[PDB]
Amino acid sequence: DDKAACADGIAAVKARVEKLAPEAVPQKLKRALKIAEREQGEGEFDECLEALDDAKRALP
Amino acid sequence: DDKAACADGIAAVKARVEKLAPEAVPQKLKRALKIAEREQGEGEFDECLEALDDAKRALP
Ligand SMILES: [La+3]
Repeated sequence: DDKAACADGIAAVKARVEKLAPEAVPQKLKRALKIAEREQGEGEFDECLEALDDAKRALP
Repeated sequence: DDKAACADGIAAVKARVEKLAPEAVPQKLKRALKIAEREQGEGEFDECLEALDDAKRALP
């Protein structure tokens, strides 16, 4: 289910970032996380999944 | 261009509604117009076009 994968995917990325130094978290990673959350909040769970890919591609 | 069609499509729907009595404009027509404008504002011009179809399907 896209809704389940979106909620789990957001959790997974946040779990990975919480292990980074807060001053080392790139701005484009935050921005992709917030776009995923926006699309989640709009019920476009497929677009949330696409923004999570950009968030993952932005992890150090 | 989806961006051009989205901006023109919003204009066309508003032009058609401005000829309705304001108390006769259905709520789901306003709601579809605002979703199209939201998606336009997000740069998702293809989704704006899809919401315009729902707006057109909601005209009396
Ligand atoms: La959206």
